[PDB]
Amino acid sequence: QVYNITWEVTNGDRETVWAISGNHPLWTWWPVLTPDLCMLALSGPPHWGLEYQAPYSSPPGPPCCSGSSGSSAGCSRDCDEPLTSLTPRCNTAWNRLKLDQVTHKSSEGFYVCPGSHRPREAKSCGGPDSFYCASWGCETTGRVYWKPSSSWDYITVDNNLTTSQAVQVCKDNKWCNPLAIQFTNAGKQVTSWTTGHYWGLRLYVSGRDPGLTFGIRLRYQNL
Amino acid sequence: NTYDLVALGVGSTLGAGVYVLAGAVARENAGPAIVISFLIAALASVLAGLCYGEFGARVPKTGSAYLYSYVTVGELWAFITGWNLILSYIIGTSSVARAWSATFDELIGKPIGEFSRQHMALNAPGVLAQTPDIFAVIIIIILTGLLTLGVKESAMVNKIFTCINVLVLCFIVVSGFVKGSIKNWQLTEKNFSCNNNDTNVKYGEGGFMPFGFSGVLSGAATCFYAFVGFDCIATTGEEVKNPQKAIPVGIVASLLICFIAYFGVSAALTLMMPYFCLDIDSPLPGAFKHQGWEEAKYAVAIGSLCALSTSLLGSMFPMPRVIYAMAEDGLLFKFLAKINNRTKTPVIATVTSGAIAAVMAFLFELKDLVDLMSIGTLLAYSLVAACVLVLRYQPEQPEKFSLKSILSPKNVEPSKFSGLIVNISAGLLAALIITVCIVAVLGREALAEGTLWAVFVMTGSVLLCMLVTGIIWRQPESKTKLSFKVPFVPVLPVLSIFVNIYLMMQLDQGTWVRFAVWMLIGFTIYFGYGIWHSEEA
Ligand SMILES: *[C@@H]1O[C@H](CO[C@@H]2O[C@@H](C)[C@@H](O)[C@@H](O)[C@@H]2O)[C@@H](O[C@@H]2O[C@H](CO)[C@@H](O[C@@H]3O[C@H](CO)[C@@H](O)[C@H](O[C@H]4O[C@H](CO)[C@@H](O)[C@H](O)[C@@H]4O)[C@@H]3O)[C@H](O)[C@H]2NC(C)=O)[C@H](O)[C@H]1NC(C)=O
Ligand SMILES: CC(C)CCC[C@@H](C)[C@H]1CC[C@H]2[C@@H]3CC=C4C[C@@H](OC(=O)CCC(=O)O)CC[C@]4(C)[C@H]3CC[C@]12C
Ligand SMILES: *[C@@H]1O[C@H](CO)[C@@H](O[C@@H]2O[C@H](CO)[C@@H](O)[C@H](O)[C@H]2NC(C)=O)[C@H](O)[C@H]1NC(C)=O
Ligand SMILES: *[C@@H]1O[C@H](CO)[C@@H](O[C@@H]2O[C@H](CO)[C@@H](O)[C@H](O)[C@H]2NC(C)=O)[C@H](O)[C@H]1NC(C)=O
Ligand SMILES: *[C@@H]1O[C@H](CO)[C@@H](O)[C@H](O)[C@H]1NC(C)=O
Repeated sequence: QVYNITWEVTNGDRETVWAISGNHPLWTWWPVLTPDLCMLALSGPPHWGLEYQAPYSSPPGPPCCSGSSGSSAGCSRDCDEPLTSLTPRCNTAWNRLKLDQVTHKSSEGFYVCPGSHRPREAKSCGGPDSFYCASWGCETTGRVYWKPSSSWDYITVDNNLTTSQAVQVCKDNKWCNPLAIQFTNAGKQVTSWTTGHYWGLRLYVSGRDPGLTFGIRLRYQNL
Repeated sequence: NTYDLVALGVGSTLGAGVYVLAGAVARENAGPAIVISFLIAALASVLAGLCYGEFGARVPKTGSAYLYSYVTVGELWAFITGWNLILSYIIGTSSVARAWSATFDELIGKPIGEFSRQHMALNAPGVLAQTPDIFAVIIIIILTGLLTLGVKESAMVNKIFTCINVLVLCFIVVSGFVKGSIKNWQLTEKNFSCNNNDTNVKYGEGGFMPFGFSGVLSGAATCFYAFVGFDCIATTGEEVKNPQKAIPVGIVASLLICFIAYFGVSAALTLMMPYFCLDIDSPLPGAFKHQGWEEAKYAVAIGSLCALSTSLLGSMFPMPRVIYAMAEDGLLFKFLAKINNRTKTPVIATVTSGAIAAVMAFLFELKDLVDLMSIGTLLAYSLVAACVLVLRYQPEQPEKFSLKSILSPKNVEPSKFSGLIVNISAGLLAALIITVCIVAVLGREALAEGTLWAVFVMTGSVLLCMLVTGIIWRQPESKTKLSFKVPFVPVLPVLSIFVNIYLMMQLDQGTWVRFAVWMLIGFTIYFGYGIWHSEEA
């Protein structure tokens, strides 16, 4: 029968940070999830600068002076200055621009590794401390130059907006790093979503490769 | 006697550099990491100072690097050095007048400044000052009138002003450590709201290094000009009880004292108030106001106006003197050389330099003038370092080659062949460090990406730099005794040139364009007029 199905995306603390709902039969509705990469970092690792921000909290940081609201008191010009010296993170609109650049630049990017649902052969991949990405080959999806893929991982992850589309959303001081997550055929056959499955995501950068953990889970009720 | 040398150094070095520079750097280029920007600029200066010790040792007559170059290395090199020195003095006068005018304007009040905002507007922020400093022009015209009249810097009043400056510096450091808090070096997005409704603020990352190590390096490049003044130790003139041993200790101690002062003052400034809320016009008094010690604005006002004076006068007094010296030698136009019979001073040169400084203060921002002076001074110091490096290997004055002659010369003292090979090696090495810095600054992202062309050029340039430095090392040094010698003459001058050129490469494109135009005017004067009327012709 049709139920109110809700697909929820949660931070590493397993608190829901994004959700979508629809009246559909169970295991028949497989929408594209579009959580923001920054929503996943809410209350997450210290690198992203959102470790004290609650889920569904508004994007922190002062507005860009180039925003659609125009100039205002205390507005930042960092959104127009070169971003080469900025850290890719979610703490400011210009830091979100730098994160968007890092996730879009061909050399740079982001990769995603499966968590508890990975086969036992991937035990060496590591736990949450490594974001399940202790070494290359554990990453099953994500946008990088080598286009990793898996015949068994339950989701695929990509950037949702192009650089030009995302830049203006960032200058408006809104969430502007939306991911596009699509269920694979394996995910469409899997039914353990009621318990949720977790992935690690790490930026591919000349450094420590900062990362976060996120989860996807299904909730449903009568309708 | 060594104590006297270090005292001379600390006195000669400008004490007003931090009052005007600390805010501009700590807000625009570095944050609290300006504390480190001052350190690098110190070290870069030290390498220069030691070379000056040898350079002033090569000429018994004390003077400027112009005179030393003219006696030792020749007409063109001396012209370039003197022209860079002219820019340094003119633009230092302009910058210090800017600072003094801003301090007084803030003290008297903004409406006095807002008269300019009512009646004048350049309207070209990128290539022109967002606000013209008419009052700095008034100061410069007054001081040029005084200097033309024959008024000269007074030693006693200068000592008094340096003492008051140091006392106010100590008070600022104490107040920074009392009222300032380490939280201002750890600011985050939560603290990215400034009380004043000031727009287009550069928040940056926040914390201790909001603009990164590239910002720290740009600040160090901009802070290099503040440590200028140690020349007086190399050019002491009086006899020293242990010259090659007392001169370097004096130079290093003076530069360390200056770095301690600048470190303490910039630390106080960045600890009392957020770096992004610093007041470029007058950082220290506004920082005091933010902490509620508004009365201190007067004390700093007492000190700053004194310190800036000791700076402005110091830049202004020699500014006509180089022009006069060059004009007599025919390098510059003879009409500047003429001295009034009534004043017994080079009136025309003083008036012309004053007008140029007034125009530069009027039309250009404080940071723009600062960076132009920094680039000119860095070029002058790199030229001095290259001069010492070259002169160490020339024969004492009254082509084909073989690999055995190049790599293994058997002569115990420099031959003309050795001198020519060292000249060629110095030129090639200078071009090669220029290439290294270009790749390290323009190709910086390319190097981070590891692109084949950038890494290839970098590795080849660095290895060939080592090889050329080695070929210089292998040549015999001049047995001539000097009162001072740079210790590691094959390496230390080369590192000085490297650091200076890298710091120059940190400066903005506008600074490079202004400097290129200035050098173009200099070369036009030299090649069109200077060569033909030179007194040595
Ligand atoms: C179908 O189901 C969805 C989702 O179900 C919700 O989660 C389940 C696990 C279960 O607990 C359900 O009981 C629960 O409703 C329904 O969508 C939710 O609807 C409620 C209200 O009916 C929303 O409640 C909140 O109310 C706040 C004021 O009291 C309001 O401020 C909230 O908006 C803000 O917060 C939400 C997240 O909480 C955010 O998405 C908004 O953009 C805004 O910031 C919100 O309205 C829930 O938030 C809704 N969503 C979720 C995930 O709970 C849907 O109504 C239901 N439809 C039918 C026909 O049954
Ligand atoms: C006075 C005598 C006894 C000692 C002199 C020591 C100097 C030769 C050293 C001290 C600090 C050094 C500097 C410290 C840091 C740098 C930055 C470095 O560039 C980077 O690290 C760029 C990094 C980036 O890309 O962000 C280039 C050399 C330089 C200027 C170094 C050059 C050599 C310096 C001046
Ligand atoms: C993520 O990508 C989707 C698809 O590209 C975006 O959805 C589009 O939104 C625009 C504006 O609302 C619509 O005109 C299009 O019809 C939508 N396309 C589809 C396929 O639905 C979405 O806006 C992007 N951003 C987020 C946060 O999801
Ligand atoms: C920067 O902002 C943070 C958070 O807004 C400040 O931290 C809080 O400061 C208040 C003072 O009103 C304290 O009561 C809280 O206990 C502090 N919380 C934390 C987690 O630190 C911080 O003080 C601000 N810093 C500055 C220099 O203003
Ligand atoms: C803030 O704005 C008000 C007018 O809205 C103005 O009077 C005040 O001077 C501003 N604060 C400043 C400039 O520090």
